[PDB]
Amino acid sequence: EDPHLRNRPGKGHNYIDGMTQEDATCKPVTYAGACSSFDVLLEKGKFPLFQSYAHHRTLLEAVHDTIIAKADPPSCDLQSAHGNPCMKEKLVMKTHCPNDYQSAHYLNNDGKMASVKCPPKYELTEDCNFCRQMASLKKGSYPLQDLFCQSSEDDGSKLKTKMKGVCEVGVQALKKCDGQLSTAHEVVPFAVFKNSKKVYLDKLDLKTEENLLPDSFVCFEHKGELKSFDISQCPKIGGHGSKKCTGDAAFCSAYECTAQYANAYCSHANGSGIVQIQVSGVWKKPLCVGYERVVVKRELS
Amino acid sequence: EDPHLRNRPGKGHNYIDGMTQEDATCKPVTYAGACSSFDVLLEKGKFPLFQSYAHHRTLLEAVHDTIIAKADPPSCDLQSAHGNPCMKEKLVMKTHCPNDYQSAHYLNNDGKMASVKCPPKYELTEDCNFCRQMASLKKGSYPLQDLFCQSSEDDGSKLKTKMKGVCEVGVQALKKCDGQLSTAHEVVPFAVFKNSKKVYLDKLDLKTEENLLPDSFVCFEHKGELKSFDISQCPKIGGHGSKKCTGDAAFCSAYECTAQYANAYCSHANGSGIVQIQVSGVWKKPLCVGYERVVVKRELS
Amino acid sequence: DPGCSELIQASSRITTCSTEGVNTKCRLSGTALIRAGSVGAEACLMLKGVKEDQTKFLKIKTVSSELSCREGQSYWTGSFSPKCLSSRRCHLVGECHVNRCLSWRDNETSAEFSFVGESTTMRENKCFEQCGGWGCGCFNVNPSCLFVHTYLQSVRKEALRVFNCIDWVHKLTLEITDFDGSVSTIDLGASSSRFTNWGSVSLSLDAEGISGSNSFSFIESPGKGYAIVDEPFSEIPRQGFLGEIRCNSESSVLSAHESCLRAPNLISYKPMIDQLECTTNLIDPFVVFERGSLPQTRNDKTFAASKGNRGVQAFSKGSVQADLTLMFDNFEVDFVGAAVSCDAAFLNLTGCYSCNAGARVCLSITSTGTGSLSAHNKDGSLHIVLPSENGTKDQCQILHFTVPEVEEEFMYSCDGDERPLLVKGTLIAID
Repeated sequence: EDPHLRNRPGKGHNYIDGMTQEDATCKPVTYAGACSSFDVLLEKGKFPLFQSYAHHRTLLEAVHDTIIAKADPPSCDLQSAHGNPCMKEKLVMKTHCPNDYQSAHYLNNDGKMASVKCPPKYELTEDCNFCRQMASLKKGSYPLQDLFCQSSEDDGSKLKTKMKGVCEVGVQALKKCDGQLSTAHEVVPFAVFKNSKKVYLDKLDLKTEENLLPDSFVCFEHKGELKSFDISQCPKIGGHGSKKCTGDAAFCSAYECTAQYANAYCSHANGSGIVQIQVSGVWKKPLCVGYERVVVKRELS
Repeated sequence: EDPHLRNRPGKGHNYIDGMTQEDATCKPVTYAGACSSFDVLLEKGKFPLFQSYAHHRTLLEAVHDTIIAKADPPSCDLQSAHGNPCMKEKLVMKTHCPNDYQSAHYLNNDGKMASVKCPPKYELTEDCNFCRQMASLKKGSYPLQDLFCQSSEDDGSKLKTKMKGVCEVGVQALKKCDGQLSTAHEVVPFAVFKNSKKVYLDKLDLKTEENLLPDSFVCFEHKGELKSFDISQCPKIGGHGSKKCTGDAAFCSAYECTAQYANAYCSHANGSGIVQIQVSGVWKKPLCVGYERVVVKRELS
Repeated sequence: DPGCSELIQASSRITTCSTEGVNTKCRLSGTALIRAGSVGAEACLMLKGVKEDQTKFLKIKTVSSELSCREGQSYWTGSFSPKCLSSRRCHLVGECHVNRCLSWRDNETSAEFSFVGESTTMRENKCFEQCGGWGCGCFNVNPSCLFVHTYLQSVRKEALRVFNCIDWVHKLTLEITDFDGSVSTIDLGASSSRFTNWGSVSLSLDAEGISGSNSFSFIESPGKGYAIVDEPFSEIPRQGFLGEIRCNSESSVLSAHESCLRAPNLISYKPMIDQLECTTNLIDPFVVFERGSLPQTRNDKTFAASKGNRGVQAFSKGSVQADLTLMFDNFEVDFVGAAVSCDAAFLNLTGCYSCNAGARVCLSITSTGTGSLSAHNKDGSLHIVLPSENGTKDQCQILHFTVPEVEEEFMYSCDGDERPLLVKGTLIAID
């Protein structure tokens, strides 16, 4: 079912600094909104991870939540001069950027929001590396990775990519291989915690923990229809809060219903729970976990 | 709806006190008129018990016929947070009803007649528990309970709810549960007596006595106004009676059929007759037996 | 208790050494076979690079010998309580007929009992007949109909999973310790293989097993001990036997879901005009759970539960003879130089020789920093791996010898510099 394919908890901002052209509409991102930087993630047949975690936040919202740093510059220019830092990681990837797009955002090695752009009128190629002159022109960006973030506070700066067989993946130089080097493009996951680097993984094992959480509720705004409304404003049992909101029975059993004083109809849903990760044998809360499409360099015996 | 089932014996009044804005089409209840306090009772797939038993009375009709007393207050003014008596009796009930409503009546704990009230211009939510602000509203009162009323004076005040391992169900406060209870929404029938309480029954046995008794048939004034007409005043086979009456083979098998000389019309359809029920191991004649979906708290751990 | 029994060396054909940042590291990518120890013994693996002071131990601690069971067919069962409802209707009234109630379908809900709604519960729809006339509440001379709607629900707040075992797998509960210090607890049975952070491990030889388990069924209880039944597995539910109502999950039994099975013509009925008494003779497995509660002495073994993981096992008083297969998939092994130095002293020595118990060594490690003491003899056949920290602590492991007069000199080194050390102590003959 998933009746909350476009609901975004918290803020909801999805725009890269420096390349802002559709922010006048996607702030916030509602059901009737139009943003090319987020509709690509909802496409059926591209990123199944976000399809499964449809009720979960992403990376840009984590950048706008003041819980992770951003890259400088956040919008790299492809037509400036020699010395572009957003090339050693983009050229090693293997993606397929469709037409009618001139921007692409991803996650760098430092765990910051690093993106590229192209001034009009120049669109990307079939892989999004170079650029050429070409129907329409979307005023957003194209997602290159398939990752997701949340409100994690676990530290992970004392970790490092511990992979076997692979000699050098992405832009991190693990160990030096002197034997036969195999060049192939595979899918290698990564894990970025609070103030850490891009720590790659081998076997990602997620875990869902949903046991009465405040983020597992959606308040439908009263409209005569359907309209999004912020759920992070309902008080507790006899407590205090910002605005007023009520629901049926499951939503009113944990919060306070003000009858006619409320202008929102809450319900009961899931998907925005606490997501765990398997690393170092201890379950932790990841902050920037997903998958990569870079080249894999393995050492053969 | 079915216009043939709109005949209501007795006075046939369906209106709540305080908000008498809907009484032009529901006082009395005839074949014509547009009132939401009775058209919702004839919907297919909603209240089948009223369709099976349509020759008896309802709740308000029993109140206006000196059968069920009125509560205090009769109309719960839903204009404040808690405080009013019509609060905990409604939060524990789970009834589905469409929008565009205003008033609603149900059965309380003391077996009286309790209801709510929404001053203009307010409406109800998708469940009827709370209210909100906002097409045209229905001035009628949506019945929350699916029970039938009958004329009887059977004694029974020392009988309460006696289920099997149930903590708190509906508006009854049985025994406490120190452990973890099983909170679920189930449909458990109820039964009210003369000056008693809401008695729930798990193992119900319905009795239908339809024979030569005067209360086993139904009749109304009609040619060969629409009120009730007793059958004992009809003529006998080969004798003389006060008022004539006609009918089909069931009515003509015991009495006579005068057709042009009949001042009423009797029939034998599914919906009338003396009905009993099992309680305390014996047979007693109830006054209002229906089906409701409340919160059933069963034992677990 | 620590103590590496078997000692092997890494071959040069599967070891790749290099140097990154003035640090001689090795890469293991092969297969090393070693014999598994008994109860308490271990199987350490030391890494050797281009020098002699660089040594990375790979301790694998063996807990005890276990005999796990391979679960095949399984089903949930438990006690229930029938709750039937009756509603008699007159003849030619709605659906009251003399020929319809007799041939009524069980998978069809009439309009009389359709007042509740949707409910996923093992329910049935019967069809009984009664008498007519005004003596019981009827108008027509033809007989009336008595529709019965009975649904089954759980009366007890617990369920039991009855399963069986097709073969007893000798599971070896191991405890593999990584090179950096990460301790992992895994298990290997017969020829099963697990996955770790450094590769994979499996077995090679397993000469221990109990035959004859298809004629025995086990019962799982939510943390209240298991049970054993002396009868073959029940695959066809019928009346008069333990196992007539089954399902597929615990929630399907505790909440009574319609995804289970039951014996037909089991719920008895007592039609009495308008009365109904739903009484069933359900076989309660609690009596069998009480009369056959584990432990139960059978033949010459001991059947009980299991620790850590939920499952059934079997205790055996035999020898432990098995091997170990260590697989490597290009794992990086580094060595920074251990830590600081430290002084060692001998305490006592007791135990046995040429037996599965071993000899317990007593050592007193006195250092100032957190590290690990790595000792060795003269011929390279014995090693001592004990933790070290700031202070005077008493440590030791399990050693094996073939002579009651142990007179072997050891060479312990806290960070690279070796020191002479002589141990002694008598032993007793045991196997």
